[PDB]
Amino acid sequence: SSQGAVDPSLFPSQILCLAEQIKFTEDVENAIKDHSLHQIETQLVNKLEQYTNIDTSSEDPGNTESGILELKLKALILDIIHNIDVVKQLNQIQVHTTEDWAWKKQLRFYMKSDHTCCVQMVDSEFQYTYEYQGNASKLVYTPL
Amino acid sequence: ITYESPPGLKKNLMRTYESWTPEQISKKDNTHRAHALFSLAWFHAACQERRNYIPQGWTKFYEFSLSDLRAGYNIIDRLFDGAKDVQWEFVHGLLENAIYGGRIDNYFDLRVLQSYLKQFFIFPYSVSLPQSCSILDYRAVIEKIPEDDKPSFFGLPANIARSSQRMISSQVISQLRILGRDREIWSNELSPVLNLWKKLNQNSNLIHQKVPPPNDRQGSPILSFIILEQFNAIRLVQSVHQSLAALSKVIRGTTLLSSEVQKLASALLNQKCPLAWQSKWEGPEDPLQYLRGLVARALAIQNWVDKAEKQALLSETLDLSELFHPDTFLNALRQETARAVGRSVDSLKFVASWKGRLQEAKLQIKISGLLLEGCSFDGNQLSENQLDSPSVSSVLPCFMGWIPQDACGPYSPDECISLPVYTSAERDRVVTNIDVPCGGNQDQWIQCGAALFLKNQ
Amino acid sequence: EWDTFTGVDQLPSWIDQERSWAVATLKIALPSLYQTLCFEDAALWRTYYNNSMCEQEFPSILAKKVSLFQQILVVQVLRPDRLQSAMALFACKTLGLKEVSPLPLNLKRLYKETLEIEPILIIISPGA
Amino acid sequence: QHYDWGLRALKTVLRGSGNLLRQLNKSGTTQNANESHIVVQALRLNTM
Repeated sequence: SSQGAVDPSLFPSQILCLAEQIKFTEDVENAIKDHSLHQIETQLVNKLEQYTNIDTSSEDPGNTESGILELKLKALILDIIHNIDVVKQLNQIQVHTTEDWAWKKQLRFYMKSDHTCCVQMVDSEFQYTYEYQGNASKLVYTPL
Repeated sequence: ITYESPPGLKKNLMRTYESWTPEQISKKDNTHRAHALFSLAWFHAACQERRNYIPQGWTKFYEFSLSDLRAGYNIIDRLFDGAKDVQWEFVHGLLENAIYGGRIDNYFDLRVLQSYLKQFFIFPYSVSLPQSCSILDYRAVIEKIPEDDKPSFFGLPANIARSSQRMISSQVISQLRILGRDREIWSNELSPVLNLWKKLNQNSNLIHQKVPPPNDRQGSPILSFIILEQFNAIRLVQSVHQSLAALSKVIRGTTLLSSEVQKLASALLNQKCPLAWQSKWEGPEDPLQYLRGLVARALAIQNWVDKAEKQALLSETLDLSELFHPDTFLNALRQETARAVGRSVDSLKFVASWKGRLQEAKLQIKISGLLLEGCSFDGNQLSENQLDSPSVSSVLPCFMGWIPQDACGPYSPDECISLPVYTSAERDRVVTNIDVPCGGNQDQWIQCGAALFLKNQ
Repeated sequence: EWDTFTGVDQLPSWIDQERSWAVATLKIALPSLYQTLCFEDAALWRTYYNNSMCEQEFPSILAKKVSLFQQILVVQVLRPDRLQSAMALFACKTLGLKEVSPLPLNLKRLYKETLEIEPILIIISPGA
Repeated sequence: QHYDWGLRALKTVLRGSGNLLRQLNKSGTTQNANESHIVVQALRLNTM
């Protein structure tokens, strides 16, 4: 929907990160079909600025009672920085369409009509097998 | 049955095209497609046949399989029977990133693979007469390829074949020489080692019998380096002298054996170097040449002290043959320039040049004596080698200093190529990477595999 | 011949020291070919010393006084950048083989030859 | 023989900085020079 569903108490981080990546994927594959759309890069920059600004609302209280999940924010910042770098390189090379391999090089998280995920790289695809991970330390996306 | 690679070019293409089945190649859509299959065949054959020259065409012996080739055929199937207009880019992109670059650890071999992948998407044109989708013409062009192979098909210079055939001929002659046919320690299978040592060190008793004081950091960081150099050198020299005095007394004297004496004796009878000597300093596998290099550096570092006590180490022409650890010397120059300028050490650069003295640098030192292979160096231009080109070419001298970042470099960025600076012909470890002015068409200078050696002997 | 083949000078002037020591070896060992060669030519051997693919540019004046094995003795002393092809054509002439290389290794060919008395030992190498 | 500068020492120092900035906002205030002053202590908790 058009309004944000920002309510990070209501969902575990495993679903927040996945929902943001799926919606990112479908929006960018609308974009490169339609237009180069620096609007989406500017939208990601302002959204990341919003998350970094809201991060100062939980950092000063810190240790409270029945309030944790500042970690759901910090596990979202990294994926947003990944999307920043992807859109910036697509801008630097000026890719025309979707079948261009500089897009299908990048990792894609589609949605199937049976509503379950299907992680799909270049041509190989797999399925999301719904293991509940909980909070864990993710990695910085180096080009290695 | 020995199950290996074919020993030649057109042999490899014949094995490849025998392993294909013709219903695979004979598709309806014909003309632009099977020529790419021939490009894959030539690329597989070339990358396999580079391995005969080591460390020239590759730095190690990388394992390339036929499963790699069949995977590549699967790729080109899903490309051409994929929809329209296959991008030549991502063929080599996925190919480097998954298949053939998944054997590679050094960066410069990746560069060489990048150059062949860029090149082969055109041929030595006179030897290449390609055809239409007729399969037996693809068979017959292989017989139109000559028997004997040429490195001009590959990119290597012509002195490669001279050195290779000299060494291979001596190998086969010694191997056919094989088909025709404690006392040794008391004999003289190891006497010329001791004899070369007694010639190296008979008039340098100060140079193996003096003691430098154990020192800490002085004022400028170039003094401490040379003092530690002196200390390590005299320590290794006296250690070698003890390890040879023991094995001298067990032969030409009256004593008995230990186990480490047997270790030194076993390694020196097999004419390799013991692990205790390689624990300190890496040298040549010849122990004789090892003692040579060691005593040479032993003379040298005392001369370095004598001309660096007065801070006159800026003016004189010096040579990097005589440094046990030259990059630590260059990083000592990094500290002295970063202290003399008044800027933090992380914000400098290292550029050398040939077309005159460094302007924007703090210090200028004349470094000469480098050796070069794979090309023929001239000021402002690299020239290709010839048939009668000698192997080891000396070089014009250089000016080296440390330059602050975001300043104007003496060479423009898109006219030069980075070359490793190894230590000897074995091509083991990298000191730095200097830029050399190319002037366009850099891919030839990639596929030559140009290098630069700090010295020899 | 075979022992000095497998290793078991102020008169020449246009050559290198590296070949001159082997010249001294050939002169002390086999003075017969030293007499028959006339090394002070500097006319035909100047031509032979400068050809590429110099296995077949033999001076044809001496083409009936020198055997096939003595040409390789000439090659080893003059120019060791030729010995592999020299041996190759020596063997190809003495045995009539059109190549020193073998055929490839199609296992579909060597299926039908074998038989169940003895098995088939496939030696491998790295990457095989 | 026994030194190290791998990825693990770096990953240690980064959490050693994250913990100090985790203390010095809920326990006080934030300013300029302390933010670059922290990383020296968060590096010398290992490297010393």
